[PDB]
Amino acid sequence: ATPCIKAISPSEGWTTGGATVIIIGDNFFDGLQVVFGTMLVWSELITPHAIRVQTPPRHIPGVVEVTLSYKSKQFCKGAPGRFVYTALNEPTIDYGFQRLQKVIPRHPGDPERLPKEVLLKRAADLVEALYGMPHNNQEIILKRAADIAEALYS
Amino acid sequence: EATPCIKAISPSEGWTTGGATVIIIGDNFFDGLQVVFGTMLVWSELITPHAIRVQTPPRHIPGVVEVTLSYKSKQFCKGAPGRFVYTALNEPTIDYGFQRLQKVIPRHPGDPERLPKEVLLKRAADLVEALYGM
Repeated sequence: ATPCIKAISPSEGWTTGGATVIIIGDNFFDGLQVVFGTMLVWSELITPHAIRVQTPPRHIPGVVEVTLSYKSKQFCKGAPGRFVYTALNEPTIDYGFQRLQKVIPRHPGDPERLPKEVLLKRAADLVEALYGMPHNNQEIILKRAADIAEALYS
Repeated sequence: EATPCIKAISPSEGWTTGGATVIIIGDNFFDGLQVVFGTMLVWSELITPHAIRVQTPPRHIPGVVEVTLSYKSKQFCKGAPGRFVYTALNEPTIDYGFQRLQKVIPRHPGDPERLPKEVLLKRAADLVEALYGM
């Protein structure tokens, strides 16, 4: 029997993506994929009734229908989930961390998920290391970072 | 028999300030089956026979708490409980990281004398991502 979607938690994320979401339904299995509108993402299989995905980025805020796909075949077109994308405005403590989890480099032999303290440590290291640079590298990095910031928050 | 159990918690972490929505994933749930965080009864709600929606309580102290289920004084999952981890913004480990960053973060026109933790993280991340390929 085919995979179905019964609930999505959370049912709402930032347009920048990267948010962990739990898809709850029936008949899930390994290698299944989740469709956010038209965007495919892969999913980690928790149990046959729960699947874990990371929200893909979307350039426009609003409702998207959520469906499932295996090997380019689509399920749930008749009973879709709904996920909502919102525009990110004010940064938050929780977002800053999710963000750091993605961008912070991992020394060999780390856990799959770095503890908040490590992130803050490594982050501190690299930002200090930037201050002691040829300035030619500094102007570029700061211009880059300013571009990144301008694109996420508006 | 049809005895309740917990395969996973999502997320498995939260702040001591509480309020987080968490999904409890397992088999054999039903209307009225209740969720316990240590010994406190948390607000729960059935989604399907396989997923319960809870909302975390505040906690005075960080640490791992065992999550169990219970119905009519009878208590399940004591053998192999779910484990939710509470962390606080004030663990020395965490607060140190923040101070370091507070001094290392560049200042723009119109900045407070101390930068909100959100701002430290935002800028930190932006600079760390920009450091790629370099």
